[PDB]
Amino acid sequence: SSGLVPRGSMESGFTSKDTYLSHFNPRDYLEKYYKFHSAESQILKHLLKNLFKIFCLDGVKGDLLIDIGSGPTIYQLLSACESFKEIVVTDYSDQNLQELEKWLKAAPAAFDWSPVVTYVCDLEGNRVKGPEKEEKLRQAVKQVLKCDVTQSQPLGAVPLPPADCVLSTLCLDAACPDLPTYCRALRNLGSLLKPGGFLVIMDALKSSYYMIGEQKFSSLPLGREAVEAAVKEAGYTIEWFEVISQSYSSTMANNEGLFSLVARKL
Ligand SMILES: Nc1ncnc2c1ncn2[C@@H]1O[C@H](CSCC[C@H](N)C(=O)O)[C@@H](O)[C@H]1O
Ligand SMILES: CN1Cc2cccc3c2N(CCC3)C1=N
Repeated sequence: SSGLVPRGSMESGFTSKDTYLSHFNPRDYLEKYYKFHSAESQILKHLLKNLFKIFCLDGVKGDLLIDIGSGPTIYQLLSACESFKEIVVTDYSDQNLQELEKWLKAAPAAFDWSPVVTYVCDLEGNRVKGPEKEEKLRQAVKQVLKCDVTQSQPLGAVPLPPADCVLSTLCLDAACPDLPTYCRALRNLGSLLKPGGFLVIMDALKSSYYMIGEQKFSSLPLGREAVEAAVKEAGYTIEWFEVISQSYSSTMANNEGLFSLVARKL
């Protein structure tokens, strides 16, 4: 369908799961949004300050954190590895999981997160340097699993203890074709959480597509209200909800800002 409509969406209107296994390139994605005063860096700086505030300034701590739809990225776990003993990274895409495993073993061919790590280190008061912080995160990531938000058991039949937190960054908008699927995916992740467990979500507002170069992928256009309502219906109580008006470059997405939320599983 070239560029009229997102890839894998001609039939259903939304990018199909197998499009993420076939046309999602981890290296390309990382080079597009995570190299670094672009729109992409300003959003990543906001994302990092929010994760720093949630995990380090606020009481978002425990033993196990599960990251849902991690992709090939690790920026979302930097501040979290300070409050959680264990972290499980998950994604639907095996090529994404392989990119994480390169980084986990500090393979020379893995993506360089050094600028991002230095930035989280400066935010955190410079108690440690970049290489020390990287090793603490690497040591905290205990599992790298296959994930599928649309399944009642998202991690398949992998026995895991109940988690104290479930973090999901820029995944749910890309994975859920409508509000009922979005609500059901929030219920599915709740099955991984202890009662009173934390749900941390950060995603785009009113975006119908996002790009990896010239490959167009679907996004669920959500407003502030629809996210609030779907989170509440899924069995959660919102602790806090933030909305930034900052959007990605016009050549990469049509988002009208982003949101951050901390909710509690009822
Ligand atoms: N049904 C599904 N279940 C779980 N993850 C899914 C999914 N469909 C798509 N995804 C994943 O959702 C991600 C969207 S990109 C988000 C990457 C990363 N967390 C970040 O913040 O940059 C992709 O890595 C894709 O593989
Ligand atoms: C890094 N980006 C930019 C982006 C921009 C607008 C919408 C969406 C995204 N997503 C996935 C979720 C949907 C990403 N992963």
